[PDB]
Amino acid sequence: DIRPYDPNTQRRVVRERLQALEIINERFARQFRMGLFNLLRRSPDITVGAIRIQPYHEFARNLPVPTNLNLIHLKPLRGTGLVVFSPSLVFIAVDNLFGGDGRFPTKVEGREFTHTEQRVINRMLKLALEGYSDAWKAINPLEVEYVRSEMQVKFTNITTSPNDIVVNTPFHVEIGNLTGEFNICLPFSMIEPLRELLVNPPLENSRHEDQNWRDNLVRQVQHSELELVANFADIPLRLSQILKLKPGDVLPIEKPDRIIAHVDGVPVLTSQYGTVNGQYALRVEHLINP
Amino acid sequence: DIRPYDPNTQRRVVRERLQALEIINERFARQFRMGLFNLLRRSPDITVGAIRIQPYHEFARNLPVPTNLNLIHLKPLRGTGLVVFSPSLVFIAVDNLFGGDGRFPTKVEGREFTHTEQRVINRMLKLALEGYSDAWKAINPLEVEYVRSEMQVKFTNITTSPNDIVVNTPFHVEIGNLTGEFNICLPFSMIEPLRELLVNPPLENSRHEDQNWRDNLVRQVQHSELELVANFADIPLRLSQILKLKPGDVLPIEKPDRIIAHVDGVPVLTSQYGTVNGQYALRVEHLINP
Amino acid sequence: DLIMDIPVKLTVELGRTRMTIKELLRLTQGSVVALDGLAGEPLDILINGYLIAQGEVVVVADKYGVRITDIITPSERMRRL
Amino acid sequence: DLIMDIPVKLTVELGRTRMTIKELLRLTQGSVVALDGLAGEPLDILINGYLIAQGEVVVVADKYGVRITDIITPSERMRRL
Amino acid sequence: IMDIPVKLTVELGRTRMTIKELLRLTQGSVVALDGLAGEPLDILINGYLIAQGEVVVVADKYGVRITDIITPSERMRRLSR
Amino acid sequence: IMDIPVKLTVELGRTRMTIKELLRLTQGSVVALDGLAGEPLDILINGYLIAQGEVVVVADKYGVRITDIITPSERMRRLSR
Amino acid sequence: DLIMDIPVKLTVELGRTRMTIKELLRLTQGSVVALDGLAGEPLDILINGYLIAQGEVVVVADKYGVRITDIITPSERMRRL
Amino acid sequence: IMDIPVKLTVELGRTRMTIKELLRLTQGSVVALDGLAGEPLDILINGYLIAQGEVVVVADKYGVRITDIITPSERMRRLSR
Amino acid sequence: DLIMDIPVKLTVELGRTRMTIKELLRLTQGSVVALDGLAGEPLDILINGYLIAQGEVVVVADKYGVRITDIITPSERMRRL
Repeated sequence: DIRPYDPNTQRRVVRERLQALEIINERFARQFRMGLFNLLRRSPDITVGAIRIQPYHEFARNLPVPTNLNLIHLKPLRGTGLVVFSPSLVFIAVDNLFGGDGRFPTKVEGREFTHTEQRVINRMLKLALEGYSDAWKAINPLEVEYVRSEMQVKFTNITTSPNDIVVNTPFHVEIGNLTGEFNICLPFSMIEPLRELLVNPPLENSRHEDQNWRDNLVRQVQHSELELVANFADIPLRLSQILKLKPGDVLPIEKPDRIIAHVDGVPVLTSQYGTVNGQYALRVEHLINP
Repeated sequence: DIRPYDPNTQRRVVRERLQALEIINERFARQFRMGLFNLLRRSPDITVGAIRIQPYHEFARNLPVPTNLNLIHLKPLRGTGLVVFSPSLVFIAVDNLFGGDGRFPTKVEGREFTHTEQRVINRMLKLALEGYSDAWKAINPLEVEYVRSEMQVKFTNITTSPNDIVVNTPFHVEIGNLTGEFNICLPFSMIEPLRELLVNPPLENSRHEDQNWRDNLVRQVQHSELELVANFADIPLRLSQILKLKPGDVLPIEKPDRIIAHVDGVPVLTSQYGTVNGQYALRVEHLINP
Repeated sequence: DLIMDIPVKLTVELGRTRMTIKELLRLTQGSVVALDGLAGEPLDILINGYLIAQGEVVVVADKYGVRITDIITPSERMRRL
Repeated sequence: DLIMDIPVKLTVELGRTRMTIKELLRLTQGSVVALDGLAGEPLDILINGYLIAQGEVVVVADKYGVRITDIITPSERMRRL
Repeated sequence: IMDIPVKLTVELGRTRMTIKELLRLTQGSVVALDGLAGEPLDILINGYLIAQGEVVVVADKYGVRITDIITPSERMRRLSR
Repeated sequence: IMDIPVKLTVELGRTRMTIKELLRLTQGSVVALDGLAGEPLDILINGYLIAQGEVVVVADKYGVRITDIITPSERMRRLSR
Repeated sequence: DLIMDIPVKLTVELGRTRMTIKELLRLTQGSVVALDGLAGEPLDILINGYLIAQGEVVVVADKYGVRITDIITPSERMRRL
Repeated sequence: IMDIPVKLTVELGRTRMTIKELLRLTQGSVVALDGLAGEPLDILINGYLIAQGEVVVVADKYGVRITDIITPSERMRRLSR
Repeated sequence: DLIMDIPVKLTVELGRTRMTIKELLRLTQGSVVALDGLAGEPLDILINGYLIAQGEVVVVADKYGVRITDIITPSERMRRL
């Protein structure tokens, strides 16, 4: 295991299992299936693949070129998500929509999406966004807004860096004999505030029950003692002075007007020092509060 | 590596990679392609070549003569840019516009552009300017204004000196079997203020996020110590005096009424000197502020 | 050997107390909290959180300083552990 | 040898202090900032930013001048490093 | 409100016993706790029991899924034993 | 507002260790830091940590792309360790 | 004297640069700044801001560390200031 | 306004070096300046740098085409080096 | 005496000219002024404005330098004033 570290070795091992994300994915898959039936007048089946928590560069490197990349806003979460519409999926959708029964072999040679193809992408994207919002509403209500569309992964730059860890969710859609894929790409920073909710779903009766749980939690942790350490003074010395140091030595010190009270190093308050009852005491002037 | 330096050896090695400039180039290429389709009623394809950050003289030396050179204004950036329209491109455009199907071989012998050719040049130049402004607006909104047209590189003199480093961006346009080129030439001084933005594009959600980032940056750097050195007095001596100098020597000095406080040699403030608490102290009269 | 200089940070602690979150959040302006250290008991001296000595506040020509009453011992470290 | 003249620039520093950007920007008119140099402590003398000596301000016939208390040594340079 | 860290602990069970078996203890000596196998382990904050939760192993690591927060009645019931 | 230069530094990681291994150090001695491989390195201004960012190599030169600016909570979380 | 159980703080510097207020403020999200040190140079092992060792980077079971190649000599301490 | 002549000078570059190499200098001794090859040389008025410009040879004579006038920020930047 | 670690400032002047206020003001962007020195003449190596050496220009791995040919003689110092 003794190997020289080198840059660009993004050995980012962040392993989790977002059961709530999985359930939202399944609900959105059902909503998208019914929406696709409504639009295409044909019944698809959507298989939700494994969630890939992978670096953004690795996710993008596997994306076929060209492809539809739709930027979306997950309000109020800071940042933007992406919807990946594959050329095969868009081809099949347009073929079904515009008279083609889809029996013809799918010929994807690689080309940009025309304005008509763009509008078809817009419609299926609107349906997908509505279904995804509906799926998420069961856990956390949010607003999803379309931003714009792109053909290249370089057009998007969804993360600050390509090595940023991102979540991808694939869906394989089958209609008759025609197969396609579409993906949902959300930066891990999007879900980091809600990581606790996404890991475990095991709550269904929680609207005021959450408030009751939090109130019990706070009122019960309010009975836990702490370790107040008040650093009276601070002298900088050298190790030679430490080694030669002997009892009776007087160490000069700047006069501490304010004593900082901290726990485990964590500053708690600013106070003045004094003596009462024969013991050292602190009269608090200001608690440490940003 | 021990060789005698000689003038006119412009070994100007300034290597960068302007990803944002590349993305603006691609967006402008698409806009120009759609504009050319609108005008010529034919579909071109535009290939964006590698960006050449090369001296102005070297850029001009490769420009064919005669050629169209259009001066443009990159407001509010101080200075002017250039659009290079090649004789082959102008020939093809005029041929398509005025009844020629372009099947005839392109015969460019070298001649000035007539007034009708000038009007055609003006038209596709206006389309290119609008497309370039649209492409740039995604990163930085700016105003582009046509200045005038020229036939010779000596007519332009885009830089202060021919050795000035300049950015050039070529585009190869194909329509059927007819090939042409057109270039965008912007001095490196144009983009030097925006070099930081042009190097890296990796930001999508930044309108107030930039302000938040800047506020965080300033409020976090406000906690860094500095090195205030106050030069009390300045005596000029000679090295003989330094060598012979001995303790107890008194050095005459002009009376410093004002003490300059500087950090790393950079002046910071002007103050008066005094003693308080038993330590030397400075009462500040004026901070160094241009 | 080469470690003779090694800039070190020495801190002295005024006192410690056993107190919980309720009163902790109920601290107000001017409120006084006592510490387990008796007045006149020499304060502790710590380096990176560990015992180094016990020192007492002494008036030294209008300049309060800390005079080392004693240097720690492994025995006393075990006892206070 | 030939370097006997070599016009040199000698500067004396009044003091140094550890202070941050907040208070730095919060300096105002008439505000007083102290320095680590004690009053009466001989000031430092620097040439191109490097130690050359320590000198003290002395009254010399109504003309204040710096009198060299001592010349630097490599040892003291190491200590003040 | 405050950003203080606390040392959480998880307690498997209790044991009330005189020091007879304590001195009789050795490697291999069987000991029985108050809690039977199956009931939630106790989540204590700075040694203050606040919760009960079930033990799980995740990534070959011990963890506790908190099942319920306790009540004063159950707290005092546990104490009076 | 001001045009003053500052010495930026980038820190790979931390290490809390007693001088046992320090005196035992030699060429080839293995040392482990607090930071695991992968997390952003720390951007410090005059020794003041302000940011975190990822390490890259450009033109065979070390560089750091700043990923984020730190918050007081994460700052003190790092300090209290 | 062997008062030597004291713990100490160890840091590793990937690189340093001198850089000014204006382009500080100009640094934005994802901004990358090149370091003065060329890639492959041994990093600096600091103790409380004091350098004693130089060494290259290494990863030991996903954990950061340095392979030290030079530790003790003050002969170059003059130039690094 | 005034018709006074001034001695202009053009400076190729700077060099900060101790007199070690100065006394070691001889015919053929290699010296390196602060300025790399390519940057404009400095136009100084009575020794006051005011401009930067590129070097040309005209009629087998040295000349400088002034490229730009300097700014106080760049002036202090060159100063603090 | 060997107080000799002192650093010094070295400059190289490509050329000089005497030239007056009016045509100073008349100099504009891109204006080129010929130097008194003819091309190929050894440049002047100054120390704090004091000349001791003459030498031609040379580039050493893209770095400026001078090949010195005459350094010490003051017999010509009379004419250059």
